[PDB]
Amino acid sequence: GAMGPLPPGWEKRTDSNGRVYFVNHNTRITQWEDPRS
Repeated sequence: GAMGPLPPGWEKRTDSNGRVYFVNHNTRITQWEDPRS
């Protein structure tokens, strides 16, 4: 695993319920699709 770190701005975050999402700091967008694919 560990296909690299998140692209400048992204991060692998967890929500209140237990899902893993990807947060973009730049746009402040909460996306669910994995950028490190």
